[PDB]
Amino acid sequence: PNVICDGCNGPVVGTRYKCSVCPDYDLCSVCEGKGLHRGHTKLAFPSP
Amino acid sequence: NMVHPNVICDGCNGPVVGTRYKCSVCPDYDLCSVCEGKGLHRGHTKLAFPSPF
Amino acid sequence: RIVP
Ligand SMILES: [Zn+2]
Ligand SMILES: [Zn+2]
Ligand SMILES: [Zn+2]
Ligand SMILES: [Zn+2]
Repeated sequence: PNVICDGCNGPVVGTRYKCSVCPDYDLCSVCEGKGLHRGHTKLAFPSP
Repeated sequence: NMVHPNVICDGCNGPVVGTRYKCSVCPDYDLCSVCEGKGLHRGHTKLAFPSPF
Repeated sequence: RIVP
């Protein structure tokens, strides 16, 4: 289901980091590691 | 990066400095960003809190 | 965990 990282525009595999504030915003684990969008609390969701 | 007070990491037993990865499912389980980055506890949804306040 |  078409989830693309809003940090680097790459794929979101393993943990998805969904912003809790900004409507349709997600990060890969790398962009989360790197500290992009670090102002907002995120929900971490396991990938299938 | 700030220290999340009275929070210890359940991956490495260190402090939680910067983003706190608090499990939503378990009552009392937390990862520092290094233990989160290593893929510990990936079966449960978490809240990622960039700072204590 | 919390160490209160
Ligand atoms: Zn946001
Ligand atoms: Zn990314
Ligand atoms: Zn740790
Ligand atoms: Zn848990």
